[PDB]
This record gives sequence, structure tokens and C-alpha cells, in this order.
Amino acid sequence: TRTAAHTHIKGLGLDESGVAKRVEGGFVGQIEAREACGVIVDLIKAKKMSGRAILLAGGPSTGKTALALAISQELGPKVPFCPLVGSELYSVEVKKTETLMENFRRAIGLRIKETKEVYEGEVTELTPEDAENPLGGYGKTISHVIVGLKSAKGTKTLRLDPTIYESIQREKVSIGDVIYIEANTGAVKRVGRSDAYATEFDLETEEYVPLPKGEVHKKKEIVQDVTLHDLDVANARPQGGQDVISMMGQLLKPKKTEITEKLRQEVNKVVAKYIDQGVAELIPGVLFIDEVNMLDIEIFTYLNKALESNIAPVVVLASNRGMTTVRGTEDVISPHGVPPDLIDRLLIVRTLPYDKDEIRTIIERRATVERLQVESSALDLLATMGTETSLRYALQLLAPCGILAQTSNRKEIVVNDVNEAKLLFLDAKRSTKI
Amino acid sequence: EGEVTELTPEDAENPLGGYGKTISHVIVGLKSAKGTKTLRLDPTIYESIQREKVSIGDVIYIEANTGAVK
Amino acid sequence: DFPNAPPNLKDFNTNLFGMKTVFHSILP
Amino acid sequence: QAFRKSIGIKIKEETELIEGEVVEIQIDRSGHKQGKLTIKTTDMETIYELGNKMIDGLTKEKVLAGDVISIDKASGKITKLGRSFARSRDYDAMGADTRFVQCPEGELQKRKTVVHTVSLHEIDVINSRTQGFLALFTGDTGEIRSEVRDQINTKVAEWKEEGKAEIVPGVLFIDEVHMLDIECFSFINRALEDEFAPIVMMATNRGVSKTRGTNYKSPHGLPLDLLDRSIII
Amino acid sequence: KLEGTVDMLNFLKMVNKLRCDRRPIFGKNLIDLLTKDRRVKYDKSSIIDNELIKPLQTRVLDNRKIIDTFAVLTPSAVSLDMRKLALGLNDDSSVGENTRLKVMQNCFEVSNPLHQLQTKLTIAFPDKSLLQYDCGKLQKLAILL
Ligand SMILES: Nc1ncnc2c1ncn2[C@@H]1O[C@H](COP(=O)(O)OP(=O)(O)O)[C@@H](O)[C@H]1O
Ligand SMILES: [Mg+2]
Repeated sequence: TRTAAHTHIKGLGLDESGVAKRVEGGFVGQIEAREACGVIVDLIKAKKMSGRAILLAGGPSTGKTALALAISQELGPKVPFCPLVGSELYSVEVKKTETLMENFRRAIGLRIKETKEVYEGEVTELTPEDAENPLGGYGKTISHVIVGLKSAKGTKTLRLDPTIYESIQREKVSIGDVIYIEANTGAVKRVGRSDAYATEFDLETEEYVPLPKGEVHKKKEIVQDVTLHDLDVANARPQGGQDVISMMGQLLKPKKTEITEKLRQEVNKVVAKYIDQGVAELIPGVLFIDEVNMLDIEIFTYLNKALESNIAPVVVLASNRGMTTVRGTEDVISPHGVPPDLIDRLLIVRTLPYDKDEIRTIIERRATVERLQVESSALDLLATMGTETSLRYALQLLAPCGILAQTSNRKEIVVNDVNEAKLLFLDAKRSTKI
Repeated sequence: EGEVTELTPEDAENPLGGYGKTISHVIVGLKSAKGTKTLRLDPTIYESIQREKVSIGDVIYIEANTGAVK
Repeated sequence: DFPNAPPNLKDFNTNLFGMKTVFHSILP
Repeated sequence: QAFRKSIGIKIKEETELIEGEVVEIQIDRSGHKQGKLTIKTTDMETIYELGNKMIDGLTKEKVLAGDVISIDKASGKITKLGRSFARSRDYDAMGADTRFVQCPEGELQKRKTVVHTVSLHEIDVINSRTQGFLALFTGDTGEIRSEVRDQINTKVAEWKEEGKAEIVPGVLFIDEVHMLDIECFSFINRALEDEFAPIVMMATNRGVSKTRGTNYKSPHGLPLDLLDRSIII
Repeated sequence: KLEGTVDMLNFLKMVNKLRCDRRPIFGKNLIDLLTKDRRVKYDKSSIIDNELIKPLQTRVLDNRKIIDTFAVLTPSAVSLDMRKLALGLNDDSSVGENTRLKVMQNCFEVSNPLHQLQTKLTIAFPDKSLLQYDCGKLQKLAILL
């Protein structure tokens, strides 16, 4: 129901072993930028390089941010994408470098694929089997504990390691409870009374859960996605409980802290260990920093160092500026807002302005997105105005035109409504004139 | 407010009436410049009395607004 | 048991796994 | 934080409760204990059988006869609403905990759903720390983690997909926008474009003046990129 | 007596009305609803996170040897009364006697894993290695042997 500024951007719209179609995925034109984004996306999917920088350079409205959104969608939600604005780096609780490093490590992702075998049942039989004592002593010995489990269209009786007794004691399973038991771990959890005994007592505080479906033995593969920043935050934070450390943590508000290099190296080491064990996979991801002009010179120098880091994502930067002094410098007039040192480490891609037909196609597709109907003459007038003042100006004037048409009980936009909106809402140029 | 003269905690008329200690109302006798009055108090007010460590002869001060004993 | 003696059977199974009124109230 | 305050989330909660004045409680204990309980309303009376955990909760709440209590059959939590008026005479001074309420009417077991209006900023603050609801008033909330905000967006989307939560977008009004800095405007340029961005109205009185944080004059003190995405009245 | 009981009933009525008027801004049910962890249970919880994520307490516990080896310095000057005077638990503090005793009992019952750091930084007790090191001649004997 919402209509954001980029809802039409469904993807880059390339074809296998080919190029960008003229109109596909909501984009129109900008073929070169889409092809460059496609090759960059393929490189990122290759997952074999680190610290590759691209700069979306172009005039305002030229689709820079739309192109970053296209990259994000093309990689999909499975690849961890971390949008960020250059203004966001200037925190008050920590230094800028800390925020940049946290974002850098936030962009990298880890995928853990674990398969587990589990039995899960209400409990029926519970009978230990006596066996001869190797040490004698006239004592009563058991060699297995026997459990019977019921499930929809399933039942089995299991002989278990006697050690289960201690688990069963701790869990305090009773007959008629629904329990979770791990095939290799010997761990047990109970979660339920079966709904079949919910009628035995009119009142009971515990929650009765439906009996498990399927065969009692079920094999499930669980996939989880995590980021290095999440891991660091979890490891840098107290567990949380009744101990005094948690008490002083509750007293003092948790502010951001400079996570030491030791913790980062420890996290990297444990991640490497578990990856070598074969359970986890690494996903680099993309960190898009819009309005890269807003970064200070110190942030640029740390990017200079951080791009050389052995583990870093692919950074996409956008800039709408021309020849302006780099922030944090007094007399360094440089192309875009990027200082020359960072320019040497990045790649620039151009985003061309738009023609009349391109503006018209963009306007008609945007109107299609907003569930509006427009006449051909109204479309021509709208495109003329967009070429007269601004494209985004027309794309914003679209909605009040629809409201004005609705006020006339009409389901289609007419030139009169367009002129009415033009009179009501002034553009940037006409306001500058006043 | 006044000076405590008596403090005779009472249990419920039946042991099955309550839980554990089964302490019922407490009777307190206060003395002032204009006379004396015997009050019947909730067990919560008795708990407040126990918290404040009040003995016979101590000048006390009970707020019926909140049940706070000073 | 320490003198190499077996325990009670019901106690054995209970340790392996692990009437009168007491409170009546009515409003007068 | 200002932007999220301008968006509200209307969330529906379904509650099932039993409320009534307990008439008689009889508990027998050896083995596990068993007992029977009777709860009446203004137009109903019923005898119930109590499980061990229900009896444990009753004992730990120290409920007596004539008390109006509420039990959530999902969790069994027992809350003492208050005492009857008939027991008011029994004391001269009353504790802070005591309350006098009437006996509830109607059926003993009732189903009720309640709609709650909570802003996104409030949800983020609540879900950030263990005591964020105090920071919702104190204002010492700090810079919430971005991963928390993304998770909250995902959760709100999940609720909306399941149909139990509704979004009520609002209007953000910024007085004297020329008091902002260039960094704030550069952030706003992207921030206006989020799917959950509200509708922002901006009021200014300065004409062609010098933008704060820059060394040049501007048509209204705002960068041209922001004016591009702004219609001027 | 009847006038007194009428006044008492009026006061009780007003107090009860004021006590029932108490309301929360956000109910604890609302707090739970906005705080509830969606539908996540231990059925689909990742076991690997118990080793990948190690809190500060288990890190203090596991690294016992380094803490024992490298905690050497002790405070130059201390004043023992500041330990209890800082928290207001002294006998002549403004904190109430019952509350003070309750706080003391809670502190006694609470568990702290950082005790080892406290006891190492309290007294610089030398270990069994010093008998190797205190005598240079014993050092030479060790190497020669
Ligand atoms: N090639 C394009 N295809 C479709 N829409 C576009 C395109 N370029 C720009 N737009 C429209 O304009 C906006 C994108 O502008 P943006 O990428 O932010 O440029 P800039 O970063 O220069 O301001 C979007 O709201 C979108 O509707
Ligand atoms: Mg942009």
C-alpha cells in the first residue's frame, strides 16, 4: 500500500550472457551503469576478493541511489546489505573510526548450516531394564532406560543410555508430557503436556501443546545468518543475570565502546575454526555509504587504511558534487568530494542525464506504480514540466494531481488537475524567483 | 499517632483459615494528651510495625492514607 | 546400600526417575 | 528518533481471562495435593478442580475468600483485583495493598481483545535494553543499534503480514528548519526515501541566506538536493 | 459514634477511589507483547552459538591462568572505612536499618566471578616459582641440572 521512492526498482534487468534491456526492472536507460553494476554484482557473488571500491558519480536524480538499491535487490536479501549515510558516522558516544569499523565488520556475514536428528513425543512407557552387575555387590543395576513416544502417525520405543536418568530427573518429565530429546547429545527438554490430558483437570497453569506430527524421528536442517558486528556485540556484553556484573551493567547505561583488537581477533579465530570444521560459510556483503562527501578527512584516511584490511566488504559510494574542497581540509579542491588519496583506490562510474523520452517513460512507469491513470496529453505536459524544473519535482507533483482528480470524483488525471496542482505547489525555481 | 500501650497479635479463629503463621489483626493502644484509643490494624500494618522495631512505650505515627508506620 | 544391600524396589524406581484437609476458607 | 515518533503502530492483543469472587477454597494435602474451588459472579457460580501448579500459585499469592482474582488460563497467573466492600468494616487502618471493588458481572470466562498504539521509536527503545520503558520518559536512551532497528522493521512487517498490527502514518513538522546543519540535511535526503518515512512539513522564514555548516549562501538555507525532493508553498 | 463512622466511611471511600485510579502508561502485558521474542523457541535455536558467543563471565572464568600470572600490582594506599562508607551501609548512615540489612544480605547471597581479581590485587602473595628465582644460586643450579 505504501509507495516509496524506489518501489519500482525490482532489479538491474540483465540477461545471461547479454546486456541491459532498454526498459526492465523499473529502470529506463543508463545501460552502461547497469552493466557495470551487473559485473560488480557478479564479482561480489564470486566471494574471492576484498576491499573493492566503486563510486557512483553523477548529477542529482541521475539514479545513483536507485542503482545502489538495484545492486542490493540483485544480490538479494540473503546477502547481508548494510545501508549507511555518510552523516551517520559522526557519533557523539565514540570516535568516527569506531563507527566505520563497526559498519565494515557488520557488512560481512556468516551462514551456519546444521543438521540435527531429534525424537519428539508425548511420553508413554518409562521402564528401566535390570542387568547383571559386573562388580556384583547384590545391588540393583540398569543398563538402559526405556522410553515410549507417540506422534501423529508414529510411535516407537527407545532404549537409551542410562545417563538419561539424570536428564530426566533434571527435566522432571512425567508420563503424558511432550519432550524434546537430541539423538547424539543425550540432552532432554520437556515443553508440554499433551492436549489429550487437558480435560483431566478443569484448571491448570501449564500450557498444553498439541502432540507432535510425523514420525517421532525427524531430521531438520537449520540455517541461520549472522554478522560479525552482532557476534562482537554479543561477546563484548555481559551475559545478563543475577550476578553482580549484570547489576552494575543495569546501573550504568550501555554506551558504545571501542571494541579492542583482541576481541576482534578472537572472534575471527573462532569463526575460522568453525568454518574449517565445515559448518559455516562466509558471505562478504555490500556496504553502501550514500553522500560520501559528508565524511571528514580522518574518515577518508581510515577508509584508506581499512580498504587494505584482509577482511572487508565491497564499498559502494555515491556523490552528487563537483569540484569542492574535501571536508577537513582548507585548500584541497578535489573532484567530487572524495580526497585524491581515496580516489586512487576506487573506481568511478558515470550516470548520464536523461532525455525527454526517458523522462516520459520514467513518469509513466512511476504513475503505473502509484496505481494512477494518466491521459497522453497530461503525460506530455508532465514530461515537459519535468524537463523544465526537475524530474523529482514532477514525480512528487504526481500524487497531489491524483488527489485533485479524486476530489472531482474522477479516476483519471486531466490537464486541468495538472494546472491546478502547478498553481497550488510552487517549484524550486519559481520560489527562487520570489 | 501516640504512645503504644498494648500490642496483642491474634491468629485466625480456625487454623485452616489462613496460610503458615495465619496471623490475624493486631490490637494497638495509643495514648495522647486527650485520652487513649484501641485500634484494630491489618496484618500489613503489623508487618510495618515489625519493620520499624516498635516496642511498648515508643511514640508511633500511622498514616491511614498509605499504611505507612513511622 | 553401603552393606552391599539392595534398596526398596519402589524407592529404586522413584530414585532412578526422580488424606485430610489442610486449609479451608469461606466468607461468613 | 523524531522520524520514528511520527509513525504509530496499532497492535491488537487478544486476552482470555476468568475473573470472579472466590467463594470457598478447600485444599487437601498428604503425595501431591488436590482441592476444589468455587468462583461466583453477579449472575454465575461454578466449582472448579485445581491442579498442583494452580494451588502453588494460589498459595504464593495468599488469596483468601471474598477476594476478586483474575486467572489467565494460558499461563495461570493469578492477580488479586481487590476485596469486597463487606470486609471494609473489619479494620480501622488499611494497608496500601488493599483495594475495594465490586463483583464482576456476566459470564465467568470472557474473551477480550485490546488495540495498542505504539510508535516505532517506542518499540525500538523497549526492545533495546531490559528497562527501556523508563528511558521512554527519561530520554537517556542512547544511540540504538542499527541491527535492532532492522529487526524491529522485520518484526513489524511480520505482524502486519499476519494482520495483527496496523500502521498509522503521521505528519512531522519541523519549525525553523534553517537551524539544522548541512549534515542533517544530507541525512534527511536519504532518510525521506525510506518506506516508513512519514510526511514531513517544513516551515522557514529566512530568504536567501547562508546555510549553516557551509561557506555559501542558499535560496532558503537548504541544499539543492533536499529542495529537489521538496515542494514549496 | 455514628457521625464518626460516617466520616470514616467517607475517608475510606475517597482513599479507595484514589487507589483504584492508578493506571500505567504501558501495561506489563504491553511490555511483554512488544518485547516478546516473536515465535522463536529452543527447537530451532542454534547450538553453535554457545561456543561462538562467549560472555564476559565465561571469559573471566576460562582465562584463570593469565589472570593469576599477570596480576601483580597492589594499591599504594587504602582506607578500609571507605568500602562501606561509599555505599552508605555504615552504622550511622542515613539509610534505614532494615533496608541496610537487606542490602547487606543481598550482597552476601549474590555471586561474583571477579573475586579472583580482587584477591590478587589485594595482596601480592608470591607463588612457588619465587623459590626458584629468589636465589640466583638456585637459578644457576637449575640451569646446570
Ligand atoms: N533510471 C531510473 N529508473 C527509474 N527511476 C529513476 C531512475 N533514475 C532516477 N529515478 C527516480 O528518481 C529517484 C532516484 O534518484 P537518485 O538515484 O537518488 O539520484 P541522486 O542520488 O542523484 O539524487 C527515485 O525516486 C526514482 O523514482
Ligand atoms: Mg541519492
